[PDB]
Order: sequence, then structure tokens, then C-alpha cells
Amino acid sequence: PSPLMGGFGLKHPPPQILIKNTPVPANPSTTFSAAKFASFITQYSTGQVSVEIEWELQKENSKRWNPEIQYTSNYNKSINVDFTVDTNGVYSEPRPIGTRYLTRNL
Amino acid sequence: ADGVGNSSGNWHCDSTWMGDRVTTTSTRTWALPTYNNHLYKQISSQSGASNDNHYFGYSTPWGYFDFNRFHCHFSPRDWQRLINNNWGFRPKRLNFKLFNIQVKEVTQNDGTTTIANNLTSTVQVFTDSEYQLPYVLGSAHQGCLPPFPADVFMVPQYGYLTLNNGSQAVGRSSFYCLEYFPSQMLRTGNNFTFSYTFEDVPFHSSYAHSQSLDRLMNPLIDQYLYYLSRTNTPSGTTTQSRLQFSQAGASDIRDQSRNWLPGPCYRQQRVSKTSADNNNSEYSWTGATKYHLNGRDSLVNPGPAMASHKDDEEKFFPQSGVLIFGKQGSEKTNVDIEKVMITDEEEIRTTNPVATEQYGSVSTNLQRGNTSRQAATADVNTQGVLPGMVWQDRDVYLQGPIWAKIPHTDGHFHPSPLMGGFGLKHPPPQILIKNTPVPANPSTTFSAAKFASFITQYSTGQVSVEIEWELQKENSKRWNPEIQYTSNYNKSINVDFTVDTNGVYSEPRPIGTRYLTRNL
Amino acid sequence: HSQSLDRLMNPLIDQYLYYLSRTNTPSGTTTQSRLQFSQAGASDIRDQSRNWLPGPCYRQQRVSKTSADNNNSEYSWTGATKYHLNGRDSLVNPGPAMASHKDDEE
Repeated sequence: PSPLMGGFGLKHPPPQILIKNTPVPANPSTTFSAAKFASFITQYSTGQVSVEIEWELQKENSKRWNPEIQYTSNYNKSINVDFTVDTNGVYSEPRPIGTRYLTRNL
Repeated sequence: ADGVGNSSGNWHCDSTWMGDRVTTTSTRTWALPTYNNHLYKQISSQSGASNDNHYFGYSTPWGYFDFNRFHCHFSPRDWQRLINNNWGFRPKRLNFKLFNIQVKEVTQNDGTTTIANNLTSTVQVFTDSEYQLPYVLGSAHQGCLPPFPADVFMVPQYGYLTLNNGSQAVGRSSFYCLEYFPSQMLRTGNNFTFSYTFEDVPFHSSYAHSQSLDRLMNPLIDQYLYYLSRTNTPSGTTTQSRLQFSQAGASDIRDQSRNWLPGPCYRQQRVSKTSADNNNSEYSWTGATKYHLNGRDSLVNPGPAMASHKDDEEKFFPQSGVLIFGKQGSEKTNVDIEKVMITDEEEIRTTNPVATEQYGSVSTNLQRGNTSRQAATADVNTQGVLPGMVWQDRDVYLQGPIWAKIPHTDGHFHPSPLMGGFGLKHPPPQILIKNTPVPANPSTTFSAAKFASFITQYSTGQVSVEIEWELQKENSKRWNPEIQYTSNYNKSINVDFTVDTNGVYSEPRPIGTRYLTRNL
Repeated sequence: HSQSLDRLMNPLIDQYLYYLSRTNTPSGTTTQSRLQFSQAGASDIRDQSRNWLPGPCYRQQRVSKTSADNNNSEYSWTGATKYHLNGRDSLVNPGPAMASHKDDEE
């Protein structure tokens, strides 16, 4: 049960966190009406969210002699630096980065 | 308690099943306007009304919180879990909470409606735990907690009726000022709570009898008792009077001696769901079943618990003998039959007489031979309680009421509410809530006239009701499977007891509780 | 009691229960059978669904304190309310507790 899109299969994954604004009714009628409220004060919410994850690492213990392939930035000059913002302050991710750079014997 | 910006409560809407108990908790968002412009107004029936419709009373600026319906606490899945597995249930205790109270000030300048917070205004809340106010709960009134937890509801206005001689009052009529009660004042950040314990009440009969009251015998063995089976014998070419007696068995099972009688009856007119089958006349009142009190006729609705119909007559129902619930979007006046859902009380026909038929027959004269007088009988359209009588109460429904207050009277017989539910001498107290009037700008010169100008404002908040119910577990020993409530597997445009594409919650049909079976 | 058994409701709020209010509708220039249902409020307060019933009754003949208003006959026993026991009639006096008269009939 490893996900086909990639990742860790969890029988009990991190739970869904559901958030919504409590409806605030607008001005009601002075006469009682059994119809459910359909007029509300327009509102939204803003705030900060923090996620902290602890990860366990499996340290490489290779005994190969020659150097390995490593992910690296390209030294040549460029208009924009990779994984930074441009003159519009727009953050971009130039390429997908996997994890399989070190080598291990079968 | 929590000033401005600190929540005074949380959303608790759920149910916990633990053995012989189920605790249902519900939270709703309510809106409370200003009623009567902070005034108490004497109200009465309009001039020209009939004597039966005459009334006198008072309208108060207060509202009240009503949760006297099962849908306010049980989800449809909760109801199905309750009725398919339990032979009975009853309420045990409840907890009530008001929290997250916001007072909003409304202003209107040059055609613009502006709403702003009022952090210093209060709302007055008190519970009538001494039952000193007229108990208007238990009259099947609108304004309850909506069945769907996501719906926002308006708090109904409180009002009561007192003695009236026509549209006028009498000296015995009582007036009640709700500000003469101690109430708790709540700003934004204050919360209200109280706990109530239900008195001991019988378990609701959430079962249908698998035996009939007239079929309680052993069909294999004859009785040792005799009954008069014949009154004459062939004599010559004519007849001669001669009494004969037989022991009753299976072939003459109707003549068997019995120990019990069917419950009391108050006959109702029979109406058919097929329109053409009904009489082409206006008989909703002339043919109605009524009781006479102080010169005024009141409709008997639904009246004593009686079976809606006999075998293979499901299209027939008593004229005012069953609860009729409105479908979603149904109007108030003269809606068609397809706009309403008519309940059925056929599960109690084992012990209760059919509503539209007579209780039985009694003798009216004294038969005698040779002048001769033949024996005569009459239908018993109304039957009071007799010794040895057994009956079942009216069923409760998901949309139906839960309880009612037993009137404070010297005598009463079987104080189960006729609309269905639990009769309580001390029911859950009325919870009265109103916005504290905030005077507008006063005159710089003193005026003894009472204030008539106020700042327009309403309040909104959350209400929580938690009820603990005791369960009577089914202990049946029948072999074949039982009837259970179930959803229909076939495909449909909409799922039952859900929202539609407009997000409108609807309850497609009334659900009773009598699906399991128990022997008589 | 300062309340009547048929006036125990809230006159401001309609009931959610329905009652059969009409049994026919105008059809063409004649009438056609058609059942209709309404929710009871203050205007049709007599049709409201109720939980209780008035106490038991054993009807008595009505006599007036104004002599001329009474029938000119001897009806103290023929019109009397009686119970039959072992072949003898006994007067029911005062009998089950019932109101002497309705409004404005002292």
C-alpha cells in the first residue's frame, strides 16, 4: 500500500483539519418567521497556520570509491536565480527535484 | 467572563451510545430580534370571530428556546439506530447552554442599513424552574431548533392566553410581567447554563405487538367454559325457543371467553387519501369530532390513541385522529394532500379500536317470548375506560414532540400527551431570552413620560442542548427476521434526509418507532 | 385556574402540525371533493392540536333561578339524572364534578 502517486501509505494519516466561519445572521424581522435564516453578514477570516514535522533520517553508509551524483545549482550566470523570486517577486520552482542521487548496491 | 475576543463556548453536536444510554448533543445558531418594541401588548380575538375562536391574552417582548421535537436532538441515522434495536426509551437529564452572544446594533440612514457590534449591550436570560408562567411549550408550535445542525433559526416570541369572556377578560384573568423574575444579564463574553433532571416516566413503547388482543388463546385446545351458541331449535315445521351452549375452540374462535378488552374510543370520521372517494361537501367541522368546554367547541386532534385503519385500508385515516406533518416548503393555509405527510397508527390496532369504527355493540332492550320482543343492539361510538381495558399510547415521531406538561389539576387519568410523548409534572423549564432595551438619545430636559425611542438592535449566538436517554434493550426470542426501518437502495435524484442542489434540508417521510415486535 | 384547557397555546406562533381544514373546492360552477390542510394559529384557534381533554361528564337537566323560564310541568324526577342499581333508581346528586353554567349564564 504505497501510494501510486508517490509517498507514504498511512492507515491513519494526518487527520483532516476543517475550518469555517460561524454564520452571523443579519438584521432579523421583528415578527417571528419559521423560515430558516437566509440573510447573513458578509465576512471572512485571516490568520496564521503553523506545521512542524519531525523526520527520521537513514544515514548513507556507502563504501564506493569514486564520487557520487549530487543535486547542485548551475554555476553559470543567469538572469534569475533558481528557486527565488523574479523582479515581480513571483516565486517559481524551475524543475522537479527527486531524491534518488546517492547510490546503494542491490 | 470572556470580555471581547474570547470565546465562551464550543460547538458540541454529536451522540454517544454507551450500553443502555445514548447522549445526544446539539448546537445551533440563533437570532433574537426585538419583539413588540420592548413592550407588553394586550392581545385578543378579532371582533366578529366565532365563539369557538375567541381568546384573550398578552404578548410579551421576550423570546423562548424550544427544543421539544426529536429532530432537534436525533439525526435520522440516530433515529434509525434507536428504533431498530430498542424496545423503549425515555429521557433522563438535560444540559443547556447559551454562549458566544453578540449584540448587533442596526441603524438606517438615507436608505442604508448598517450593522455594527454593540459590546456593552446585554441579553436577559432566565429559566422558569418554578413553573410560575403559562407553559406554552408542548403545544406543537413552530420555532424549534432546526433538524439540520447547519441551519440558523429565529427565536420565537413568547405569548400566553388567559381567561376570556368572548374577546374581553374577566376578573380571574392573570397578567404576568417577565421582568418581575430574576434574570441573568449577559454581555459579549458571558455564557448561561443550567441542568435539569427528568422525573421518572414510563419507557415509550417503541414496538408493535405481534399478537392481537382477540387472538391470545391456544388454537389447539378447547376452552372448558361454555357460551350460549344457539337460541332455538327446529320444532315440527316451525321453530321453538331452546337455549344451547358450546365450548369455544378454533372454529368459533370469536366466541371464546377473554380476560381483557380493547382500549377506549372516541369515534372519528373516516376520510380517504383518494379524493374522489370523499363526500362532495364541506364537512371539516360539521363532521368533525369535538369536545364542548364552557360553551365553545374545540377540535379533538389527534385525540385518544386509536388505530388509523383496519387491515387492507391504508388509504383511510381519521379526519382529525392522526398527526399531519408538512413537507418542506409547505404553506400554512389549505395545502393539498400531496403537500403533507399523514402518519399511521396501525401498529396499535392489536389492542386499540380503529378510530373510524365503533368500539362494539351493547344490548338496548330485554328480549322476551310470547307480545314478543326481539333482542336489539346499538353501536358504541364512544367508550370510556372499563376495568380490564388495555391499550397502547400514540407513537412518537422524529418530527414529533417529545414531552408536554401535565396540567395542574386535582385528577387526571393516564397523563400521556395525546399528541404523543412523555407526560411530565415538572417538564423542562421554559427558557426566556430578550434583548435589554437601550434608550436612544434623551432630551436634555426632564420628562416623566416613559421612554419610547430605543436603539434598534438584535442578538445572535449559539445554543447547546444535551439530553441523556435511557434505553430498554430488545430481548426477543422470535426466530424469523423483524421489520426494520431502512433506506431504499434504488437510485434517486436526491438522497433522503439530505440537502438538495439548493442546500435545503428536507425530511421526506415521518419515521415512527414501532418496528420491533413483542408478545402481548 | 386562570387558564382554560382549550387556551393553553402560544397565540403568536403557528403550530407545525396540520389539520384537515377543507373538504372540497369550487370546480366549474359546481363543487369537487378535494382535501386541504392548514396549520392552526390564533385565527383558527379552535382547530389546534392539543394534548389533553376535559374531564368526564354525566349530563344534568338545566333549571333556571328565574321561575318563568322553566317548563310548566313536574319534571323533578322524569327529567332527573339517575343511576340504576338492583332495580331501583337513585337520584344522582350532586354527581360528578361539573361546571354549573357557561359564561354569562349564572
